[PDB]
Amino acid sequence: TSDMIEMIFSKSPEQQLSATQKFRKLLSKEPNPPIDEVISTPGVVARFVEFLKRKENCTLQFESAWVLTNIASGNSLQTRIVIQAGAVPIFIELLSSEFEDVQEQAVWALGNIAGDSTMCRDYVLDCNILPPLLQLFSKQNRLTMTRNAVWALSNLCRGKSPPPEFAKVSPCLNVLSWLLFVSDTDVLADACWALSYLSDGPNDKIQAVIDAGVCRRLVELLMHNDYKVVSPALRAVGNIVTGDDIQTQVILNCSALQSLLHLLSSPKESIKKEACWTISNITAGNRAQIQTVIDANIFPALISILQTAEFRTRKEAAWAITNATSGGSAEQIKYLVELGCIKPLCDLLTVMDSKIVQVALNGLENILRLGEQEAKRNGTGINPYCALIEEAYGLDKIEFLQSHENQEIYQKAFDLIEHYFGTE
Amino acid sequence: VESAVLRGFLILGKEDRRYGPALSINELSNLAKGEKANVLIGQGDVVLVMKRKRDSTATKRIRMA
Repeated sequence: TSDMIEMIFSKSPEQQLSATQKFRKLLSKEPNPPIDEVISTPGVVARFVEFLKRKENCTLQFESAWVLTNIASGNSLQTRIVIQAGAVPIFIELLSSEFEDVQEQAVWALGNIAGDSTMCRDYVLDCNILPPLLQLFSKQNRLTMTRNAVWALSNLCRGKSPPPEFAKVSPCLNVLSWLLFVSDTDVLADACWALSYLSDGPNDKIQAVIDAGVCRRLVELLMHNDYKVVSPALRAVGNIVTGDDIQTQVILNCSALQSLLHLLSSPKESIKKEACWTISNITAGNRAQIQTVIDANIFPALISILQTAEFRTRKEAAWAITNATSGGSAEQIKYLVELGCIKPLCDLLTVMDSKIVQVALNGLENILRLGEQEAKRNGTGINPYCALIEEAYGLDKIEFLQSHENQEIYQKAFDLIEHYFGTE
Repeated sequence: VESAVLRGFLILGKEDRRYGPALSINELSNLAKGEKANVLIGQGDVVLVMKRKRDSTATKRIRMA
């Protein structure tokens, strides 16, 4: 409308508000709103950014903030104009506004801008969003504020390529720790998502996360009723146990394994997979830690999963079994063999995925090596797991691989095609 | 020494030149979780490895009436 444009650029606060309110309602109507039609109008987005500065009018500041938030949702191209209009620095000022409504919609706006990409996330961090954002948590705010603030926080910590500079996001760790004591499912879920991102990386980042005290509460949230909390809690836990052996003991001490054994029976397939994945990171542990998994009765369930679950779950359980065989003692491997791990591992050798075959081959290799230890404990010179692998895999297939002439043929065929046709 | 480090690494095969020059056993602890790299395991023996320990919602929201 031309009265929308007139009233917007006019100099009366009544008409300014009235026009802006009609602008919001068009971007609030639910079917993917007309963002570009608004953004293309000359000086209109910059006019909304000018309204954010008007500290003596709560309603107008909120309506403006609501509008720019919704423009900020959607395309990167659309979210570009909001940044270039210079709204980020001003939204961060509004985090210290005297009106709650304004403070809270500023956070949401910035959450959207932080969520657009790696480069927008860092700019927001480089405009010092964090100090005022963490100050929101410093008072008894309403529940919707707390949710919006943690959600924004999680968007600041998010992204792997490249991740945020750790010194800019790690100060939020103290807040995240006490937020795991809140009951609200939305806040718990996003607090966990934030932590899963912060512990995704080298072991110095995991040390900062453990140092904040979060592992016990994380481990406790693996038993929540809502998969919205369990998924991210499980993702954080799984990442922390990609730590050295000290770091992963920190989680075992919180009794994670009985909770992990429970999540292996989950009806939700992605939780099953994530629980295998987590457990495989622990079985990459020391023999002590492999024994704790044995004593929790985890392996019968992993072996069941290894032979009946869908591929992507099967692959994680394979990693779990194989890491156990890389690190474990002869007696621990003997037990895994007695629960029947060789057959499922052999069955993976025929699957058309080179990554799972690598893992399966590595586990069979480790089993066989320890079978040489048992072939000198008993003095026969017979590896006991030779006959078992033969039973599982087939004499045909063993005979094919026993041929050095077959080995020479494949080596040459691979070498030849890769050289003249290129590798792929 | 060597096998105390390599314990935590799955050996994938021999040197694969497209993953860069070979690392030492000491550089190996800085290899990113999930990435692959060549290491000198000894003499002229270069091998491709990865770590056994492996790392892992709505990005934006619109306000409506």
